[PDB]
Amino acid sequence: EQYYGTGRRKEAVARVFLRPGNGKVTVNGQDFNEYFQGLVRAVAALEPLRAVDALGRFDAYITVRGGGKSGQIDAIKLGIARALVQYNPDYRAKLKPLGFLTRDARVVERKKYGKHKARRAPQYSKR
Amino acid sequence: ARKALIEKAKRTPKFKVRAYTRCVRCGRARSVYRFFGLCRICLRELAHKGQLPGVRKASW
Amino acid sequence: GKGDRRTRRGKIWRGTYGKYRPRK
Amino acid sequence: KIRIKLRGFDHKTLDASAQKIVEAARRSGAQVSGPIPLPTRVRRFTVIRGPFKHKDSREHFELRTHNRLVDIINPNRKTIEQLMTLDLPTGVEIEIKT
Amino acid sequence: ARIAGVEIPRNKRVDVALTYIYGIGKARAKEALEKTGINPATRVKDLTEAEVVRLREYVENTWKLEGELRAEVAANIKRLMDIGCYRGLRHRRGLPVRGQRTRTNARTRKGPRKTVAGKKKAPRK
Amino acid sequence: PRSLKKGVFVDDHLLEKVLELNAKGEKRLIKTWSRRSTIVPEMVGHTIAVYNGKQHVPVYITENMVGHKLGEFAPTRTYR
Amino acid sequence: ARRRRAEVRQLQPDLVYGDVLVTAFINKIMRDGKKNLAARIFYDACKIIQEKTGQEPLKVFKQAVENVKPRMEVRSRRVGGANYQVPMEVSPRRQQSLALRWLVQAANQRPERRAAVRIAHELMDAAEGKGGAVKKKEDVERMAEANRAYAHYRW
RNA sequence: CCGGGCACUCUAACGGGACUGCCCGCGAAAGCGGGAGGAAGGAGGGGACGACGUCUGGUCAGCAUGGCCCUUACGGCCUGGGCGACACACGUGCUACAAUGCCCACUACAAAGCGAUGCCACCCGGCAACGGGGAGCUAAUCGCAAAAAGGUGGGCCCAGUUCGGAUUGGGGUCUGCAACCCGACCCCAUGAAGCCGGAAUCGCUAGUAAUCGCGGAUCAGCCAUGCCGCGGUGAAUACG
Ligand SMILES: [K+]
Ligand SMILES: [K+]
Ligand SMILES: [K+]
Ligand SMILES: [K+]
Ligand SMILES: [K+]
Ligand SMILES: [K+]
Ligand SMILES: [Mg+2]
Ligand SMILES: [Mg+2]
Ligand SMILES: [Mg+2]
Ligand SMILES: [Mg+2]
Ligand SMILES: [Mg+2]
Ligand SMILES: [Mg+2]
Ligand SMILES: [Mg+2]
Ligand SMILES: [Mg+2]
Ligand SMILES: [Mg+2]
Ligand SMILES: [Mg+2]
Ligand SMILES: [Mg+2]
Ligand SMILES: [Mg+2]
Ligand SMILES: [Mg+2]
Ligand SMILES: [Mg+2]
Ligand SMILES: [Mg+2]
Ligand SMILES: [Mg+2]
Ligand SMILES: [Mg+2]
Ligand SMILES: [Mg+2]
Ligand SMILES: [Mg+2]
Ligand SMILES: [Mg+2]
Ligand SMILES: [Mg+2]
Ligand SMILES: [Mg+2]
Ligand SMILES: [Mg+2]
Ligand SMILES: [Zn+2]
Repeated sequence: EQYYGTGRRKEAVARVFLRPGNGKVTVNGQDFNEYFQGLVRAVAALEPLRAVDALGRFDAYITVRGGGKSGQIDAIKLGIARALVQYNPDYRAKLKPLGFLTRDARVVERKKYGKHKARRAPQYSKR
Repeated sequence: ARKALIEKAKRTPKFKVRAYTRCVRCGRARSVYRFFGLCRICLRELAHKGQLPGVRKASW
Repeated sequence: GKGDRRTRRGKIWRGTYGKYRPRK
Repeated sequence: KIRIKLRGFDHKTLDASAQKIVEAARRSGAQVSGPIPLPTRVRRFTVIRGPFKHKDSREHFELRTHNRLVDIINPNRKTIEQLMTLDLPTGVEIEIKT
Repeated sequence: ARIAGVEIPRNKRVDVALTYIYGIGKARAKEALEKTGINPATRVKDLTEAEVVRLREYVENTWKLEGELRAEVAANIKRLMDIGCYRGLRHRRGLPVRGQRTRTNARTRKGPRKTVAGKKKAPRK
Repeated sequence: PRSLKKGVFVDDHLLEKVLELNAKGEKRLIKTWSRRSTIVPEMVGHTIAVYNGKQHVPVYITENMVGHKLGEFAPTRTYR
Repeated sequence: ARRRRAEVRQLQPDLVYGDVLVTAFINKIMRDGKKNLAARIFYDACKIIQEKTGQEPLKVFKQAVENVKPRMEVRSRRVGGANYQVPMEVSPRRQQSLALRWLVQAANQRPERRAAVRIAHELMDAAEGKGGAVKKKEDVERMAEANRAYAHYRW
């Protein structure tokens, strides 16, 4: 009937509901290539399917909010991977290697004082 | 904080403009936060003593 | 660029609005 | 249906004394909208450690205001009893409407 | 073709071209081609003798340009100086005239940098 | 590209003092400490000594000087 | 790297040729982190390698990278008296890093007015033995071998 | 959007979990290498935190304090000027020199913050700054608000230019008793140097550098391109 895995990346949350069908993916209404397109990246978000060999079997209603598109592109990579787990759990044994199930902890490092950008330190002369 | 200068307290400055803030605790003119009435130094000292309610050492 | 007072970026950077950067 | 809002600097002087104005309403009124969180209003103060120059030291200070809701559906005149004047928080402030 | 004063723009957008005119900026250009129904995008060399006229007609009479403007500007500055105005004295010895710091910078108004001898014994760093 | 708005300013110490010198003559010299006051018609002809932060400078006023502030004719800094 | 041996980074294979080497080149072409604009460029240029060649762009690309790889390069080393330019083998990894860095560099030295054209023509010219990059590769190789006299400073 | 419901996102509070426990190898042990499971390992990533001591280090102009000195003035009030001076020299930065670009239009994803004589929706006049009117907001319920880079379309066509916005002329808005000295801002005109920088020299090892914009503190206003923060996009390289 339905399947749903969350998925987050660099402060981006993606709701991914996979439902048997053609394979036409929606995102905040707009078509997949409507919320993206112009972003050579995007194509990768649907890599979870391609790996397990889905695509032609699932449709997908997706919600996306928080951060930036390339981030969203990655949160969605988890949704389509976590929801795809509820479907068949024997899939986890195929996404582990690919790592599509791993949440990407990499985030913006805090801006420290004395510095200009957390690490970028001001320059000096000494003469 | 020279004394003849802590005259600031003057609801009658003559012109709202000349009305500058000062440190409630030291008289310090510069770096006088508004939420406390204190200056940048006093604010740190007291916060350390715990006398500034809620005020805590922020880290993230 | 960001230095041109009479341009979009010019206004963004200078944080203002006007003929060259209308308040919508 | 009484809108309740609990603000404070302590996340226990509220979160806790926010169940007293819920339990003392579970058996005297409706079911209550339970205690509702609400984001915090963190005010930061960044100051220079030393009293003269050395402007690259700083040290940070925050004064975060926590918030709570509650909301008692059905203005139960029987709930107004347990409540009214029976609590223990000293560092709290209440704002409530109908 | 030749418009306002002895100047002649060429082989490139009329708006862009009109820019080579003295008192004509990029705004005055958009307006002239506007209040003269000429497509700004047309390459001057592809203008109608009729358009060139309607264009010349406007610009010529509607704004002060070329020699005319310079004579005015030159005239205003002269006045500032003649009346002992402070803003005038700045012009008197080419120094910033709009409340700008002169300890450093002010090179455009001062021109080439005329270095001299100085005290290097003290770290002027 | 100067400005002031819609209500030109002028200190009344002389605003009326000057006009009074017109009510019965013109007089000679004047001493002000308001280099911030705009110059208006009724001043032309007069001779006001503006303070340059140190002294009172004899500033003769002409028609082509209206609009300018008095300070603009009393230079504060002494250079080379 | 004083303590460790510094492991190498792994890059997500290409969203097209599904090749890592391509992404490497993409990143070298990148600038100010505009990876999108960067990716476009390689692709457009990647197309231009056709309708100019009946061959696949990837085969062209991968062989250009090859002719630009230096097999020897001269490195410094003070030996009491001055510095002796010592020739020596170039590691398999530096070869790649150098090759790609050089392509983007030569490419951007070309006169072609727009990016994709430049990468494209440099890719091509390189593939057949000519072009800025290959020149560099040969000046380097010529540097080494031109200092055979200091070969005994192995290291 | 309303009924509606708290599964999801989220908000904020408690708690779970990682310990070389778990498997092969080396080892006397500690621990090292590798894998499995797992969102995460081996200090997971970033902070707060910086010993005995050193430098007769910095500050008596934050405050405190011994001594010393002035007490119709080394105290005090005020108006004005000065701290904004300019032959020169250095530091830190900003914007650039452009086509991986600039412009115009249209269209899309953020986080953290601030808001009562305060943020100001929406409306009208103005090219605009802004002015008049005025809804909501004790602010996860309204406002600052647009995020920008990005995507789409069109333009420019290699030129000191549709690059770059210095300088100067004119007109005007606004805060404030008052913008000459000495404010920011809009609009017209002007349109400088600059074609990527000698010797020399600085930062950075990953979501970092680089790049993009956003908020705040102080504050009437502002000379912030500064400072303390936020998130978008997102590298190269490390033999040694
Ligand atoms: K430093
Ligand atoms: K730039
Ligand atoms: K110049
Ligand atoms: K940690
Ligand atoms: K000492
Ligand atoms: K350079
Ligand atoms: Mg950043
Ligand atoms: Mg004292
Ligand atoms: Mg003030
Ligand atoms: Mg103050
Ligand atoms: Mg420009
Ligand atoms: Mg612009
Ligand atoms: Mg012109
Ligand atoms: Mg000056
Ligand atoms: Mg062990
Ligand atoms: Mg053993
Ligand atoms: Mg410790
Ligand atoms: Mg000492
Ligand atoms: Mg000293
Ligand atoms: Mg100073
Ligand atoms: Mg510099
Ligand atoms: Mg209008
Ligand atoms: Mg275009
Ligand atoms: Mg130009
Ligand atoms: Mg050029
Ligand atoms: Mg540096
Ligand atoms: Mg401010
Ligand atoms: Mg200034
Ligand atoms: Mg700012
Ligand atoms: Zn104080």
